[PDB]
Amino acid sequence: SGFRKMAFPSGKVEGCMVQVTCGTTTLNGLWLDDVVYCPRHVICTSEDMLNPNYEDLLIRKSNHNFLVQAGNVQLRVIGHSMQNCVLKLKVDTANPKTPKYKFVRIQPGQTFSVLACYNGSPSGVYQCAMRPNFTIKGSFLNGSCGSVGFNIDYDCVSFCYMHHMELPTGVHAGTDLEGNFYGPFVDRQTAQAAGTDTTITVNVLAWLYAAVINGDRWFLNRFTTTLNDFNLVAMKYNYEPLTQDHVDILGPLSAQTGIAVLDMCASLKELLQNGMNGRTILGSALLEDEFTPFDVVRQCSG
Amino acid sequence: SGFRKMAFPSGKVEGCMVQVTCGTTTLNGLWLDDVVYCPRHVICTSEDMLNPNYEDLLIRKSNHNFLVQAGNVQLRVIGHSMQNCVLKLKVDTANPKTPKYKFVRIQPGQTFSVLACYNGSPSGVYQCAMRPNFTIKGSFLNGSCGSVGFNIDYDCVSFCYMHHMELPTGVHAGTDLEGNFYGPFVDRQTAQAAGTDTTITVNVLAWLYAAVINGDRWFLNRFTTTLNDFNLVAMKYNYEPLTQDHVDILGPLSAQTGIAVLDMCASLKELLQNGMNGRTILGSALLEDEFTPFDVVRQCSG
Ligand SMILES: *[C@@H](O)c1csc(N(C)c2ccccc2)n1
Ligand SMILES: *[C@@H](O)c1csc(N(C)c2ccccc2)n1
Repeated sequence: SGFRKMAFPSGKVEGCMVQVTCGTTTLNGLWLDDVVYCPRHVICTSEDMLNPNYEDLLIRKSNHNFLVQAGNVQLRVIGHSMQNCVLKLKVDTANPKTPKYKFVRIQPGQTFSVLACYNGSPSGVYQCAMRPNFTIKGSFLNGSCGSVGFNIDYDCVSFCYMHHMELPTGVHAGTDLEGNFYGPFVDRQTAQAAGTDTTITVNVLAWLYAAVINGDRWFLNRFTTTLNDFNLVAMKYNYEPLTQDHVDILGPLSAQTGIAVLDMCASLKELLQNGMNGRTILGSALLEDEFTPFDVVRQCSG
Repeated sequence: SGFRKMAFPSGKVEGCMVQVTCGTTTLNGLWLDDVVYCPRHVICTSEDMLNPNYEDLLIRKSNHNFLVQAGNVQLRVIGHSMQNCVLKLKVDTANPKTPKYKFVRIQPGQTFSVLACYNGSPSGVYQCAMRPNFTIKGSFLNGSCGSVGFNIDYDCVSFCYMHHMELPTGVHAGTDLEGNFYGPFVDRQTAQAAGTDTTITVNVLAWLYAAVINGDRWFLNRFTTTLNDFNLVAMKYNYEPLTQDHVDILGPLSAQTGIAVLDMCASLKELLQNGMNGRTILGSALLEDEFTPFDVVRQCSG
């Protein structure tokens, strides 16, 4: 029992992290087979950011402009190319610690672990979610560019996020590993800001199911509701619509607790209308939406 | 910017985890140099737990009673001994992945990362604190016995916790790596229960400082207070006393934000008297006490 913001073990990823320097810019890269992947921002200066032409900035560079450091060992760059917002630096050595891996793109509402890194050295590991507005609420300082997000299934690392920047509200934006931003954000200097955000309803439901599995039940009730009447109330509280698919995905949790999905919705509605009246759920005084149904099963079941 | 429950990267620890079987009991062990460390509970059955004599149970065992599995490779046990509540199984092979390490014992109020493990395979990594009542609020299922807690400084793993069991309230109890329980808990079947718990005041203060560093400031006020008048109120709210030492340890955070420690106490007092009035601090509606002053500096400063 117990319910924590639990990341994947980070080892397979730590063995791929490297330091990439170009000019006076240092940041992190990801070293898989004989390629290192990193934000293209590495070829810019401060004054370049106001409107860079990256195709331009790159053609004026050479392999020798890029220093790659893996631990101590210098890696020799033998090729460079841009892929959307990432660079790919071909190097003369394949990473011996390359795991089985895939580059996936996730959806808003899905979670992943982040290995924050500085100068090629991993500093910490946490879990977060892609928000509906394609930001994440990360924890990142200067130098963290190129830190990666991931999920692990069996021995296979699904890399899903590369870190690029912090927006004015203090939230974070980045790309998939093919260099395509999550959300309408650009790697240039702009008044760009996170769009309006919502609560991930299906996740809140999944977390209510975690809480019941962990013996908190005070918020349960004998009421039920229609999907439609539920969504009427969720809309009112800036919660995302719940769909039949989400109802179906909650099925195993509903069967394991014998609470019907729509009964759990009835509970949520009342929590939205009445608040908590000073109690908590899994150590929280707020409704938590950063755990997927998969997260709950994996942690409350194995 | 951003503020997360951030664990240490778990890699150095994942390379030490192994599976230990004796009889029909399987659990985890920690493989450092040519020793594997594991809970002594591994030599018991269900019916042994009612009052085991472990000195007895152990003398009736042999090296061949203990199967150690590291990944695939079988490890050969060439020696066994008990040390308080842990066993030490000498094996014929030193772990090539042994990091620099130390066995430390922590205090109530200090944090550490946990690598939950099942059958020798790491499943996830999270951060928690030793509570004032020497429990932790972990997230552990059947099979998790022997999972370890740790802190990492430079390349040196300070192992501080080995997991042994879950108490009736759903919280967790275990030992240091020399086999000495944290708190008044025993590895036998007893009506044993967590004692009364308190809030770690110094940590709450440290987290208020994190929040200011991250631009939440609504809870600040122009008041101050005495240490004595503060502790009068903290006592009333089941918060631990704050000491001069804690005031001194908060000094760098106070200097970095220019809020005096005692001014921050004045803020906390008002939050304890008035509640939050529906706002939040670093995404929380509660006062959070699982980050030390060290945690905040390391994460808001590097
Ligand atoms: C590190 O990968 C990276 C890419 S974009 C960026 N910064 C600091 C930036 C500069 C100016 C405007 C937006 C973003 N960091
Ligand atoms: C796994 O290390 C371990 C040691 S104590 C324990 N259990 C399940 C237990 C059984 C009976 C009374 C208290 C604790 N697990």
